[PDB]
Amino acid sequence: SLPLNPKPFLNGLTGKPVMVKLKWGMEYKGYLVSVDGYMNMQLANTEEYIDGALSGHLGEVLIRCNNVLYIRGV
Amino acid sequence: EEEEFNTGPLSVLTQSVKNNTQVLINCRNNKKLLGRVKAFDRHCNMVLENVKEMWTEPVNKDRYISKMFLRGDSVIVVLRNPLIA
Amino acid sequence: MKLVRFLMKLSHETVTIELKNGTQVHGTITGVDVSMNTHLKAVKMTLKNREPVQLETLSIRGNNIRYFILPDSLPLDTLLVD
Amino acid sequence: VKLTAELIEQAAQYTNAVRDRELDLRGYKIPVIENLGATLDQFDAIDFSDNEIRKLDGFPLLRRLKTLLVNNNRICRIGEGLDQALPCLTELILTNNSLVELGDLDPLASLKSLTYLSILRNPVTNKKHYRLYVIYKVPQVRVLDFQKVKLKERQEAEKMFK
Amino acid sequence: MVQPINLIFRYLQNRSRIQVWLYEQVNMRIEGCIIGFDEYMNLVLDDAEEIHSKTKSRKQLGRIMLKGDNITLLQSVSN
Amino acid sequence: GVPIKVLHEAEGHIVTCETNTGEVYRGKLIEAEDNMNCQMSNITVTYRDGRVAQLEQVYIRGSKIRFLILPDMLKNMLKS
Amino acid sequence: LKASEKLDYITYLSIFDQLFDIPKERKNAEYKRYLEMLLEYLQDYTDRVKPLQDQNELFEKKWENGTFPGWPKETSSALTHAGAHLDLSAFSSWEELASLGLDRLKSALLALGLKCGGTLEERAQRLFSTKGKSLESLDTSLFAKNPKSKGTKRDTERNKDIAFLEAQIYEYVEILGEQRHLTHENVQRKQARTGEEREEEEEEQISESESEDEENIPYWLYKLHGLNINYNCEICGNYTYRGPKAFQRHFAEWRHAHGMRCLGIPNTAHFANVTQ
Amino acid sequence: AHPPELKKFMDKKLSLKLNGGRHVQGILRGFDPFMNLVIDECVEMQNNIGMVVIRGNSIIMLEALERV
Amino acid sequence: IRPNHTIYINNMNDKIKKEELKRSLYALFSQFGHVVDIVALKTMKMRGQAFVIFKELGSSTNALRQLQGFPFYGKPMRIQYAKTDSDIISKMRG
Amino acid sequence: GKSSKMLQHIDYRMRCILQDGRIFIGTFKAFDKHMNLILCDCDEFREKRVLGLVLLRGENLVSMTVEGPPPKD
RNA sequence: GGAUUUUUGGAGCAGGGAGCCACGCAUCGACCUGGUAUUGCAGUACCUCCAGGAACGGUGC
Repeated sequence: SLPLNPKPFLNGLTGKPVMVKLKWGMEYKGYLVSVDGYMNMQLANTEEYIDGALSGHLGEVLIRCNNVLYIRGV
Repeated sequence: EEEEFNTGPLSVLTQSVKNNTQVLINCRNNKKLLGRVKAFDRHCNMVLENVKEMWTEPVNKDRYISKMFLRGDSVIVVLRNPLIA
Repeated sequence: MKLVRFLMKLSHETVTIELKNGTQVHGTITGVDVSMNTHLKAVKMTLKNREPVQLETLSIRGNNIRYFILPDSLPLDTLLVD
Repeated sequence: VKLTAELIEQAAQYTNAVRDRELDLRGYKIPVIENLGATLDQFDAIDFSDNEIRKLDGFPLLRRLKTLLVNNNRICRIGEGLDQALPCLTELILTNNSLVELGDLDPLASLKSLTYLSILRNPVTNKKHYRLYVIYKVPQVRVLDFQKVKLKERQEAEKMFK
Repeated sequence: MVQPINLIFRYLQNRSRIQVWLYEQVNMRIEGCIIGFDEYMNLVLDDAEEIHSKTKSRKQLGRIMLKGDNITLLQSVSN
Repeated sequence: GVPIKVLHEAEGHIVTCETNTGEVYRGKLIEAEDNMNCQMSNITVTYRDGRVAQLEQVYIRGSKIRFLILPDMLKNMLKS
Repeated sequence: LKASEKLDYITYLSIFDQLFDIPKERKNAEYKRYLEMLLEYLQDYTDRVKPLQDQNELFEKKWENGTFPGWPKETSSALTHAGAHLDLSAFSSWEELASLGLDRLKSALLALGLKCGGTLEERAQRLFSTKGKSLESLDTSLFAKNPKSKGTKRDTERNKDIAFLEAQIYEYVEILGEQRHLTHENVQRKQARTGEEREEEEEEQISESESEDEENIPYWLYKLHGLNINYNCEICGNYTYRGPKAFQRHFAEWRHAHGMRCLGIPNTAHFANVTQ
Repeated sequence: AHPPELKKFMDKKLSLKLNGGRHVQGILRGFDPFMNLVIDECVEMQNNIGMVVIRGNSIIMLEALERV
Repeated sequence: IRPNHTIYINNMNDKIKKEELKRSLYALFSQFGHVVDIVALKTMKMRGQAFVIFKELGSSTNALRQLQGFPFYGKPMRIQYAKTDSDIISKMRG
Repeated sequence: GKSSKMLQHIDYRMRCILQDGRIFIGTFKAFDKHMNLILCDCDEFREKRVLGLVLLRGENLVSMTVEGPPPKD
């Protein structure tokens, strides 16, 4: 696309199912409620996938920005 | 700024302080702190009440801490739930 | 709001602090500054996997703190007022 | 022209061609090796070529010294406690000196890391069995006089002198 | 002189497929086509992949935003 | 910072530097920046295994320095 | 002729490199520092300089009424440092006495006095052990058969240096009783001073310390004047001039007239305004 | 917002020690105030990777393979 | 080929590892004067060869005459004055 | 308020603990915003090593206690 | 005054077993024996090839 930046991409993905990988290898799937300037992230109906396998169903979750490796829409 | 605390991802903390509800904090130390948020800030420093700290050593362990201050860098994840209920 | 301000009020309290490197510190706060650099007296400090050592004074770089365990008595609602 | 602290302090200091820190003590007409304390153990190599030293002795404890170039001096004897002051001595170049008897080379057996040894242009060189004698008495040497110590020579030196 | 940010701007324009070296993790690297990026070197990658150097295995990701925290190094790949 | 001024004072002197990874670099400090970025020359490096090497020219980022040893020639900023 | 009492033999001998200012060449011994370290040792502040000196006075008391438990680490370390200080101070303040003689005397007293009965004997509790065990003993018999036991072997093998250092602190402090008293006095005095008093006293100690041992342009002006401003003369070597007054002086010069006259343009005052 | 003093090293061949025990070699083509680098003809220590960006964050040490 | 600060050596046993070759070369040639630097590569083109650079020119000439055909690691070395001036010499001169 | 908490210990001998767990003991002569420290006559314990005049970066500092009083010199 | 050089963290976690001695997996590197090619004037990740040897070294789990 004509330049698609970090910020708009993430904003487009609000209201959507996402999965976030953390640096530590945990993964969290849920609906992205919001993100902020520092790229802290809020998920609803979160699920946890560790070793790529469903571990725990967690609900509403804040992820501190420094933990994030990458975010994927899914 | 208050708006960003109110509606942004930190609203999780803002909501927990207002409703005096419990939250589980997954923590860098591989420990989890389960309790109520008395105060919080940008960095996710917190003043916590009725904290149940849980961890593992395999053997699970826990311990009660009535009053404590958490430096926010140690935060991995903060969870709000039907936990308080 | 700025919670370091709250910690700066805790001079002359005795606390237990857990460090990022696992070390445990019990002593009486002489001063917390804006960087959360914390200074104590009458300190019993137990590095992970040692028996305690006692120090008359100890000064901690703020960033190395994991968390403070506060006195049960502490009147938080007072201290949270500005 | 005594080898003095003052002498060492004004001496050319540089990184040599084989990437080691070397101190230049060439052509000063030094007669006796002394006062090395002042180098502060900061050199990998020390060049003592073209001087008048008689005995390879007098060194302080120098843990970093790995190369000693001692060309064109008058070395006729080697000190006995060399490994105690130079534990990692790996290369010793003694070309064109005065070692005359095979037995005078005996003190080099105590230098455990000594791997490169050069004794060319010394009278001792023409003594019968000079090469085999060095190989058996200083087995830690891998290259002697710029020639590889080979297995066959080791065995041959094991027969003679066994 | 070429400035590093500009190189990226070039990668962006070219739609060259990019391989990223991550911080303190050698066994995995990330790949994708830079669509956009920001002042923090946070990248939006398209049709992205996790590359396991040990397992010779690839994990398919699609639309990725990688935080710049992890960036050690940026290289281009012909594929 | 006061330590920074004292570092700049050591420019032109032989100094020792340990990195965050414990490699030890000794040689002449050519330039020291405000952020502790260090240009040096005619280095001896001593790795974590103990082995040494020799380098002509190096530059180390300030953040990735654990510490520096400076001459004692400087010790004699006593005001502070 | 007559300025320095020191002989050529010891011309670079300086006492100030041996004595600090607070010691006044043996008049006092500076124990404030050790009061600091001590505060660090007791992990509190209930202890004043004077109460600390009161503690030092202990040095049977230092053995049976110890400030801290004699098996405490911080304490034993402190005691070591302090002991060392007192000893060096002692020999420092009395150069003329044979140091080795004194050392050996003390060492022999240490070895010989202890062995039979701990040198410390009580009509009630019997014989005390110095440093290593810290226990009494009914009779000399059980005392002797205790000096071979695994316990005493362990202790005498671990706490030897400390015990010996303690002992030295003891005997050296005894030999310096006059200096100890002198200093304690000083402390009380300075303490009872005012501000001005304490200041003047310090002045005195200082003077005693550092006294001979034997008495007998601008830009705002060059811009105003018009100089250091870039300018060039073309006829002279495309030369540069830094001021307009100076270039106006170039018009009458040797080389400028040489360029004119040798150029074929004759000298003096018609050509003054020349550039190219 | 200072620059790193690297003009001296411009267009020279260099040896780069990176975190993770990683080492690469190449020619300095440019830099910014964060010490992010552009390195040309880069080689992973050996396989040729071409012109690359190294984030200054992960730069431990550099060594010139030339004389400056 | 006029006398030169740098000597070109060929006919060297190419089985010696590069760093060992250079260190023995340095050792051997130190007897005639300070060796400023040694250039030796193992490429197909350059294998079995080395350029030895000396501070003094008299040192280079002495080395050339005295070590012509010296057995080094088994082979007789062939020495000659280099065709061109060494980069290091040119920089040290101007 | 006072800023003294560091300035008090200045000139004193100080025991400093590093992030890897080393012990640096030297004379505390200067500090700054980052807690970069200047340590005179400094030794390292883990194995005692004499270092001398040391500048330590604050990033890698954990903590400090008073080890002994100032040397008079 | 939490976004690369310091203070809001890339950290976290994993070693005993067998009879003083010895050790799983993956990647890279010289490296050591034989034999074999190459005779070439340069500024260097590294450097012939063929067969055999590794009770070699470094990093990660």
